[PDB]
Amino acid sequence: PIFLNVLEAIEPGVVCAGHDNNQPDSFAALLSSLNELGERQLVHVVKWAKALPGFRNLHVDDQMAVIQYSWMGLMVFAMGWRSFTNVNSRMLYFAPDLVFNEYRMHKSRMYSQCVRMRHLSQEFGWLQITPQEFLCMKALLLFSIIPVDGLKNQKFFDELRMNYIKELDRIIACKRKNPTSCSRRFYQLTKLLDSVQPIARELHQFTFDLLIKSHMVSVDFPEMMAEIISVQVPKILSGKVKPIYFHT
Ligand SMILES: Cc1c(N2C(=O)[C@@H]3[C@H](O)CCN3C2=O)ccc(C#N)c1Cl
Repeated sequence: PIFLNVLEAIEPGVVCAGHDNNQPDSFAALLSSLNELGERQLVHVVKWAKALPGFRNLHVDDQMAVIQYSWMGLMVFAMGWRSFTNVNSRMLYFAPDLVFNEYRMHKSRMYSQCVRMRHLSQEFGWLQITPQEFLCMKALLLFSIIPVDGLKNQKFFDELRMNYIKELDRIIACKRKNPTSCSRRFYQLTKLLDSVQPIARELHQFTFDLLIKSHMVSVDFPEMMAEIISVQVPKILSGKVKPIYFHT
């Protein structure tokens, strides 16, 4: 398949967080690094998204927005998958140097949101998600959140999102599936995508509050990341931009 050649051909590489595992595990130590990973992962997502099939049909002022609104979720999705394939959903494999043990889950103060992220990671296993299904879902994921008043050129956006929903269905369907089998895996796969949204929302809020009190707690925020968290994220939380759920 052509569409799959590119998806796999573009899948990023091992991005390291550049954490100092030697020094102890302070809350600040963790997040100042998580944030740094955010930053690093952000860049790759841009190069990934931009080199996506038909991605350039979007309006210039829509390409950037689509990516920034969707980066947490995307970072979450892939991260869940790394965890799965690597530590087998036992811990959260943020990066090779930033792997989360139960201790870290609690020291980051994100224990719970992490329970959630690890939960999603387990679905790849439980549901037996396929690398081909993962890649397709990840891509669609990007086209899963937009402003209520629509983008600059909504028509291109939706057209693009339609072609993606179909690539997903084209992959899930091509084996022992038929009727109840096809109209069951699609429900779950789309049910799995919807779940990343709630998690991203809670991560958004955490990060956002974290940026405001930033100094009070001595947590590091990169130029790039901080902007998004102050300009695009507020827009999500206030309601200006909302996710796109297949269900409910
Ligand atoms: C989710 C997340 C974050 N992440 C974020 O970007 C926000 C802020 O960094 C604060 C908490 N939170 C995170 O852990 C950073 C990097 C990666 C990767 N790889 C992921 Cl999956």
